[PDB]
Amino acid sequence: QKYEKLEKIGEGTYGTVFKAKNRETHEIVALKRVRLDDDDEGVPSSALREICLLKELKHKNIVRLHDVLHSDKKLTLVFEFCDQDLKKYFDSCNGDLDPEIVKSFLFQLLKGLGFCHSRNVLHRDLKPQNLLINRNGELKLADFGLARAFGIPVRCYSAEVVTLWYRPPDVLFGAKLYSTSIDMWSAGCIFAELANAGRPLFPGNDVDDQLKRIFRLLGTPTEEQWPSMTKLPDYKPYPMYPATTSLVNVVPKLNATGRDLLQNLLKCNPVQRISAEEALQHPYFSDFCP
Amino acid sequence: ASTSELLRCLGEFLCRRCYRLKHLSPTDPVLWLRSVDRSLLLQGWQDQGFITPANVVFLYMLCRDVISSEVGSDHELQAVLLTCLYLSYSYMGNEISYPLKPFLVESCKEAFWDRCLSVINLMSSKMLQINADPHYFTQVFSDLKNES
Ligand SMILES: CN1CCC([C@@](C)(O)c2ccc3cnc(Nc4cc(N5CCOCC5)c(C#N)cc4F)cc3n2)CC1
Ligand SMILES: [Cl-]
Ligand SMILES: [Cl-]
Ligand SMILES: [Cl-]
Ligand SMILES: [Cl-]
Ligand SMILES: [Cl-]
Ligand SMILES: [Cl-]
Ligand SMILES: [Cl-]
Ligand SMILES: [Cl-]
Ligand SMILES: [Cl-]
Ligand SMILES: [Cl-]
Ligand SMILES: [Cl-]
Ligand SMILES: [Cl-]
Ligand SMILES: [Cl-]
Ligand SMILES: [Cl-]
Ligand SMILES: [Cl-]
Ligand SMILES: [Cl-]
Ligand SMILES: [Cl-]
Ligand SMILES: [Cl-]
Ligand SMILES: [Cl-]
Repeated sequence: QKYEKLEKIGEGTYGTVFKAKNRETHEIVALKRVRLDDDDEGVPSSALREICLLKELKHKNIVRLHDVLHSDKKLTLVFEFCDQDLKKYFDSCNGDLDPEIVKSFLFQLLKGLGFCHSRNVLHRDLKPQNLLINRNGELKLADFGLARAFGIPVRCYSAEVVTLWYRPPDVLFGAKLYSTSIDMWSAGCIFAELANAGRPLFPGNDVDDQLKRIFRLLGTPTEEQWPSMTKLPDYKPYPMYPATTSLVNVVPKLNATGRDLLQNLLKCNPVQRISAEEALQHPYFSDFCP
Repeated sequence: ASTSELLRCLGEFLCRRCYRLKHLSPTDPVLWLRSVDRSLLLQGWQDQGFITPANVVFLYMLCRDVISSEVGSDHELQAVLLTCLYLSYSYMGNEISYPLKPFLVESCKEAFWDRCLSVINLMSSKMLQINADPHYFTQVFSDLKNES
């Protein structure tokens, strides 16, 4: 109508994504189409939240919402166009990244995430599909359909947030409340994919299997490490796995500095997880690193 | 700090704001809001009710900057209050996605989606700020109590 569709990018359950051209100014953008008369309703709610948050999250490492159009019983979000996502990029580069790229991608992810948290927003859906990459080597976090503003006192958030593979142990144990630390775990999981074959660090079949794969590698937290754990709503006894299990084979592209950052993101006790701001000041992002 | 008392305040606020509405009761808003919240619970879109003190305060913030004094009918007021509510569900709701049948009271569906995009363009900054800035929440919380 005002834009010219070129090729479909993706076919989500929350909408259809096209690569398009502005007929007026001839610029290439991404288009998300959202139908507005669904007998199985609800889809628009996610779109409105995503809009309300992205209007107040302007940053070079967060996908830009340019405009929103309403026409012919359809809602159309207009994002900047990005060459691909990280999921397709792994399949494209054989899952193998140069160590200096792993640094670039994580740095940009933390900058974007740092902004989101400072602006009082949780992403709650980090994963490679929601990390957009352009040829020039820029990374931008996207998809704020499950994202949420926080600060008002509430009884609880949702425990049914984040794809099982990037969900932190507190939330897997059904924790009612969580802070910004929810996203810093997901970020740790993503770091481990960049640092190996682009394969999920913790690819469990269900909640139980997920928690077994996290403790098997990092160790089952003690009462000292995480006293709150046994009091959590869906807590149950897990085997004590040793904290002696080495990460060197798991993230073989990272040296000691890299591996240190990864462990501060992957603290099971949410209160102990490093913040985006703290992580950007880590030696791994110093101009003094081998 | 009671939901029904804060709902009452909002209903008394809406009656004060919309002078033109001569046969509007401060119970009509309360009824309309509780009808939606009940309807979504008994249809299984949510486990618990949305309408808590903090959410009613959130709704009030939207209402007071969106609902014009020149609302020309009780029907037009419902259409707007429910557009503000739908956006409160969408922004503060625990469940990911809520339907719009219970919220829709206009034949013209196009007119509703246009109101959503207006209210968002106006309030999106304040919708985030009431969370981000605890002082601003308290200011709005007080103002609501001072509307009875
Ligand atoms: C799961 N979630 C779904 C929603 C989506 C959305 C709407 O929020 C959104 C935002 C902004 C976007 C910017 N850019 C893109 N370009 C892409 C272009 C691709 N092309 C490769 C070359 O050949 C044609 C297809 C491919 C692939 N493959 C992936 C792309 F992400 C897509 C965006 N999507 C976010 C992700
Ligand atoms: Cl798909
Ligand atoms: Cl802004
Ligand atoms: Cl662009
Ligand atoms: Cl650009
Ligand atoms: Cl760059
Ligand atoms: Cl998704
Ligand atoms: Cl809270
Ligand atoms: Cl906890
Ligand atoms: Cl641990
Ligand atoms: Cl800490
Ligand atoms: Cl309280
Ligand atoms: Cl009541
Ligand atoms: Cl009274
Ligand atoms: Cl009248
Ligand atoms: Cl009721
Ligand atoms: Cl449900
Ligand atoms: Cl006015
Ligand atoms: Cl109705
Ligand atoms: Cl229509």
